[PDB]
Amino acid sequence: RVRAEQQVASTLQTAHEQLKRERDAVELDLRAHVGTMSATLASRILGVDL
Amino acid sequence: LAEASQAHTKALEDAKSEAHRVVEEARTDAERIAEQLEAQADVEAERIKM
Repeated sequence: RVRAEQQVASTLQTAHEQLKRERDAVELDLRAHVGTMSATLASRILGVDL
Repeated sequence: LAEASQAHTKALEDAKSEAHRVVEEARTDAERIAEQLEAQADVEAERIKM
């Protein structure tokens, strides 16, 4: 038991920082797609392409 | 007294034989219990891995 849970705690120690790296790596990627979402949101609020 | 002495030695040897027959089942169920415990080991590990 104690072996398994301490080593899965180690796997958590690794995966937390790994996934946080993935997150702050995609954080800069998503910013490229914000413009189209903004434009379409405005278009749906108003009802014209502009 | 002859009969009593021979009956004593007969009962003594049968008692030792029965002691052996009993510790046989003892060690057999002991290895079986150890096996059950080692078996519980892997499933209790996987229940934490998952």
